[PDB]
Amino acid sequence: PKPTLWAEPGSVITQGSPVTLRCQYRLYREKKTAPWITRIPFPIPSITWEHAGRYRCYYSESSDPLELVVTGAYIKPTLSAQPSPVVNSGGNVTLQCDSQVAFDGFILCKEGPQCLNSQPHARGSSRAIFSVGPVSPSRRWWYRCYAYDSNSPYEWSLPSDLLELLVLG
Amino acid sequence: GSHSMRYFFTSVSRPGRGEPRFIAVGYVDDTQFVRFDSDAASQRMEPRAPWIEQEGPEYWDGETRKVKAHSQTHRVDLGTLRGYYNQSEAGSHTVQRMYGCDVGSDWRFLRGYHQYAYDGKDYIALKEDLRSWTAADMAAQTTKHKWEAAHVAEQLRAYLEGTCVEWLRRYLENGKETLQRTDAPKTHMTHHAVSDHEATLRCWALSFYPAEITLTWQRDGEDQTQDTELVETRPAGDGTFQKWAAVVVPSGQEQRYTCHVQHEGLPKPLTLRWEP
Amino acid sequence: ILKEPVHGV
Amino acid sequence: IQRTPKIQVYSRHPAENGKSNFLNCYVSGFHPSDIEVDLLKNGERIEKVEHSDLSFSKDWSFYLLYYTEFTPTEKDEYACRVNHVTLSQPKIVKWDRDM
Repeated sequence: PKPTLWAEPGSVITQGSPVTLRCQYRLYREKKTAPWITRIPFPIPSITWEHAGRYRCYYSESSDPLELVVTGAYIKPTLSAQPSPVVNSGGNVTLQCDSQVAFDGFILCKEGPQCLNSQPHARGSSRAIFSVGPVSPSRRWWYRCYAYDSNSPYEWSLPSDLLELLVLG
Repeated sequence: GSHSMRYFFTSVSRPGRGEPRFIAVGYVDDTQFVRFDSDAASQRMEPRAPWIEQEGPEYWDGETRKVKAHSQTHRVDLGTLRGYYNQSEAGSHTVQRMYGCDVGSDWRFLRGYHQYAYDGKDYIALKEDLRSWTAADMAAQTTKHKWEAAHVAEQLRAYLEGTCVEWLRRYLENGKETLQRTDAPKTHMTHHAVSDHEATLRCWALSFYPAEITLTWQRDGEDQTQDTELVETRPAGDGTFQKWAAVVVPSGQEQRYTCHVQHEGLPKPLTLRWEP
Repeated sequence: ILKEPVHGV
Repeated sequence: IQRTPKIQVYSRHPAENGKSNFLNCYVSGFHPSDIEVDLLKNGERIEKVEHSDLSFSKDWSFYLLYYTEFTPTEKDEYACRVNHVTLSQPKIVKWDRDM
């Protein structure tokens, strides 16, 4: 009787912040063991990178994967709008996420979160380009981006500052 | 087999808190033999192998003078480069330099090299022929002008094919017991439960020298290239190196897996079976 | 041994 | 362009609870070279930790070995604390007896 596995508040949590994996036991982590589980009497008081990973749950066939992501490990990237963050209604714009740290993984998240994943724009650039729109003055178009290493895809950087598109009515 | 000598230099600027930190280090193959730290109290080129320790005060006096000269030129280089890319006075910057010689199995010169970096990106490299430069930049070409004008390439090829390889050979004989002899890896396998259905098999290689090694997992003879995680070869602290390789495996199937080990110190390639 | 002399960039 | 350190915490010799050994923290692949590395014993900084001399690999990124002699126990927890300009805050890597 296949159980369920979610996380409270969610599955994308900033380092040092709390999270509880709830299942409806023997929780485990894919690839590498997670010793924090074998010290529960499933709450984590303050999430570190140690907790990041793919988790399943059984007691039945094992549940759907929960990808527990830890953010804030690295310094943040810079997100910019190209050529401009001001755009005419119905228009598209290119969003540019630059990390000063060498990373090959980039995540663009829209707030007010739905996130898009991407590789770098060139061989060894540490910069991703995204296309968004068409945009509209009736809705808000607010974004942040993360950078990560594809070898440890569950540990993300601090997010960039918020980028707001200004959409001209 | 083939041997090499290489020298590595790193200077890093320190806005406000005085002169740049200069560190130099010399290697024969995978063994460190000299060092210089501009922040140490000795202010001297220091030995880091018993076999170089036998060199007399002439060696230590002379080497110290040359590494001090290396220190000074790199100190100025920092200022020069901060100009070339018109960067501000804030922020620390880094210049790096690597050069040395490779000898074949015969102990005769094979290849020489001399590279330079600024803030961790390639800056200028001496080509293979030892007579021309790859100035793969814009400001690096300003450095290429000065250096083919001053005949740096001419006197580098003289160093590299000459005193580099001659002193390497002296080092190879003096450190015979350390540099010409190998440590074969001590190997073993460990097992780690992941779930009721899956488990990790890890293949260990320990106390080996030199660092070059290949560890692969095979299932039923077929290589598991995609599914093998390899850590970076790492130093033990005692002159030897370590490495391991792991694969996630379905429980009940461990017996199908073999670890395979290639290293100089082994007279033939090892095949470790989980279940012989 | 080190090379002698060395040049600035 | 900066690079965040890869971090490995291991022992020099196969670990055995009675037997004196060396705890190693190898940081590699980083840029720039300034780096703060401490070995911790039950969360407290160990005095007089040594390190190797700064060197670097083909791609110009640096590596250092930080080490001290130790005697592992079934209770004593060892860790490596690393801080670097590519990190938002110090990263702690626990010594795992089999990585």
